[PDB]
Amino acid sequence: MREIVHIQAGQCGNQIGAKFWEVISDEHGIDPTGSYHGDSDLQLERINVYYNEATGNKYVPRAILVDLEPGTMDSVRSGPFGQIFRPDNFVFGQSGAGNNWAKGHYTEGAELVDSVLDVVRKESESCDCLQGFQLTHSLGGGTGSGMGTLLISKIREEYPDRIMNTFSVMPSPKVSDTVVEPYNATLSVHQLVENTDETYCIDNEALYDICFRTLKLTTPTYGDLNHLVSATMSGVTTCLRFPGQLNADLRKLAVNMVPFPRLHFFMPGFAPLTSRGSQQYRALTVPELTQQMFDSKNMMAACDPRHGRYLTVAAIFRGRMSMKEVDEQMLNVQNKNSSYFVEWIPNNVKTAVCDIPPRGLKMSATFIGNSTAIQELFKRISEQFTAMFRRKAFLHWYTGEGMDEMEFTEAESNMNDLVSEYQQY
Amino acid sequence: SITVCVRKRPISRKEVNRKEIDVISVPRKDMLIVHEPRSKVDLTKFLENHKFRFDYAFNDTCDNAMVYKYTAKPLVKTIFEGGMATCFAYGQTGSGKTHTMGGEFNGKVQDCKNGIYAMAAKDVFVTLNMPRYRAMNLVVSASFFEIYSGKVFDLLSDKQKLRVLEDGKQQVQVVGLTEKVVDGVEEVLKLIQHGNAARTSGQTSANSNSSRSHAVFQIVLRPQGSTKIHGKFSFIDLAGNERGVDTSSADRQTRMEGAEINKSLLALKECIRALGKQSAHLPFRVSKLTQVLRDSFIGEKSKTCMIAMISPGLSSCEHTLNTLRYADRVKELVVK
Ligand SMILES: Nc1ncnc2c1ncn2[C@@H]1O[C@H](COP(=O)(O)OP(=O)(O)NP(=O)(O)O)[C@@H](O)[C@H]1O
Ligand SMILES: Nc1nc2c(ncn2[C@@H]2O[C@H](COP(=O)(O)OP(=O)(O)O)[C@@H](O)[C@H]2O)c(=O)[nH]1
Ligand SMILES: [Mg+2]
Repeated sequence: MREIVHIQAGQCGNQIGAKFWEVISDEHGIDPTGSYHGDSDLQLERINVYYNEATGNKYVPRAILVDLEPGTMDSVRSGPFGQIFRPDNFVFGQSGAGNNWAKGHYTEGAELVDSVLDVVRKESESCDCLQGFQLTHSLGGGTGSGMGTLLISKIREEYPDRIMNTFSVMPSPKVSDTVVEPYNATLSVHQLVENTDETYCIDNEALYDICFRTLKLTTPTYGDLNHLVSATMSGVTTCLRFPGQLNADLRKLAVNMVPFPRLHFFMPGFAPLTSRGSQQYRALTVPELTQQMFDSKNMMAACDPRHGRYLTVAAIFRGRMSMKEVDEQMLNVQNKNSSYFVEWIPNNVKTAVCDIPPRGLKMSATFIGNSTAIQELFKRISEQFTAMFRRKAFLHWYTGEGMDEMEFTEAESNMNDLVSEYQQY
Repeated sequence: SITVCVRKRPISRKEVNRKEIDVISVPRKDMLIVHEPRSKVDLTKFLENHKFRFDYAFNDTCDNAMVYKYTAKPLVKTIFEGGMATCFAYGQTGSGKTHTMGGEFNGKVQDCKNGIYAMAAKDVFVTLNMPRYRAMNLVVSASFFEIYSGKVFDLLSDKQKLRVLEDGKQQVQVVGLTEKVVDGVEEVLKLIQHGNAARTSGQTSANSNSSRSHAVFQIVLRPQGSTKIHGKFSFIDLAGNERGVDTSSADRQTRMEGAEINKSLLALKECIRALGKQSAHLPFRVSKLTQVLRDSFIGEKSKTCMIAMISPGLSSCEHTLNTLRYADRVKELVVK
């Protein structure tokens, strides 16, 4: 009825899909060996959303996990997050494309989609209503941006009636591998924007700027930043198995968050902002985190919310708390700041309270915003791309790999049109 | 006082099978443009145009009589004034050199009715029969060399090895060459047909009669009963540099003559530029081919006519710019 087939690819897709499962298996309280040990019926009726069925409180958690190089496939099968899922979804490749978007899309990456699409054709006929396709990948890599963007088109031309969202990861100059990728970026955005519905804009330019200043983690790893992004991805999908006053299914989330005919890159906020297990924090009071959702710093996308006029401000609350104070503290913003949220929607969505607390936080929150502050994550990519391109530098890594020189020009001009589309004030 | 002409040759049948692109255009009477494909640093290919201006330029549809009429035909009213005159055939190998000089390549045979040797030896005799010049009572005699492995051979006699000596008046004299006395034009065609049958040439599939030696044909104009020399017309068919892709089946014998063709032309390339600047010691005695060609450059009564031969295609664009640049340097020469 309300079934979800999940898919992910790439190193960043696989270094968060393990982090995605460990958070939701402790907020729902799921045993990592395959079983379940919980108490509430809030966490028990909704077991058919992601998961299959088997006897003895066991199942197979279906999510297509694929990359060509076998070093990543052997790194997400070690721990208790390894034996949780189906071994027949072990879909790997022969030769990993070395951060080449071209080999992951046309020459080599367009070979083993038939070993991926055959898995999706069997996880579709077993369900009864498929209510989405989710995707986690990096926007500037190899098969994470090559194969992960191609598998959208192979399913969208076969299941066009399904709302598709992608958990996007913009790259950054500070945390960087295969140092130059505005070529890998805008080729991965151009086929994304033309083929998706919802797009969560996560960048490593803001996930490193917070840790340099607020959390004081000056030199972290990917896994320290994988912890930050895996806390929001449970704060988003808590409106899928924990119902409330805002029954906020993904198709209903699609209609309630997309004003203009083209998709836009969502800029989520966060709860009070620490790492795992860190003390020295106050009680998570409701009127305090209103300033922590509308902060100019607490954003999961490096932007400027003081200038970006709000369009959709749907923020999901989690934890047993007072319903009266939630309704009052939101009215200290639109009734005082007419430029931050502006006049497009009468009675815009501003709350959805969940009672089940996350694993480690009591009375937390999850801000999900969308505004014209996402100009600056289009101008900083394009200015780093137009310096790459008006001298035709590093052009020969794609032209000998079955590409076209003038496909850059559309994907350049498609991004410049987005910025001029955002000055609708 | 050297006239320079150029002749683009047409494209063969085998070069159409390998899909060869023609880059040499002769749009006007005395111009030529080389279309050179070049790529920039960012793999953006562009095209260069190398203009040239000569005394006369030949198309690819011109026949050997038209090439004759503008090169060696004006030089017959010079040999009957006391001077001497030569003509070269300078270019890449396979570029139609012995097709112009020797004759039209009729497969297994050599149709010597064409060529510059026969058409001028005919035109000496018509000039000799005019009543203005019949009064001098001259005797036309013909000789015919071969320069192989740096040494001079002979082709009228079968294999007479020849020496290159010098008179006290600074005049090179090959001695002792065979100098038969020519009766008429039916006699001089018997020399050339017998001459080309004995010229040393390789045997392969691409160029089954490729030149392997620098053949020199002379027509000596002598007064009767004096044993002086009143005029000479010395033809020169070269062998042509070959260093592009000549790696087919070359044994120790093939590159023995192979590196000696290229050695003889570098000596010829240097004497052009040494005559270009002034007062330098003109290296005429490096190769014996340059010692024969001494009287062509610094002759006080010498009127030469170099015919620069050009292969048309794309793969020979490198040799083409090499060959055309020397002929422009040959044109810009003032000896005395
Ligand atoms: N103007 C022309 N028209 C038609 N065919 C030509 C022309 N010039 C040359 N050829 C042909 O080109 C082929 C090779 O010509 P050739 O005269 O041997 O070149 P080459 O430079 O003298 N090679 P080599 O003898 O070693 O110097 C022969 O089949 C000729 O008939
Ligand atoms: N934030 C974050 N970014 C990552 C992670 N892993 C990879 N990336 C980004 O993804 C890019 C590399 O893409 P990758 O998946 O390795 O390419 P592929 O393996 O050839 O498909 C780098 O620029 C990183 O910025 C991760 O765990 N966290
Ligand atoms: Mg020849």
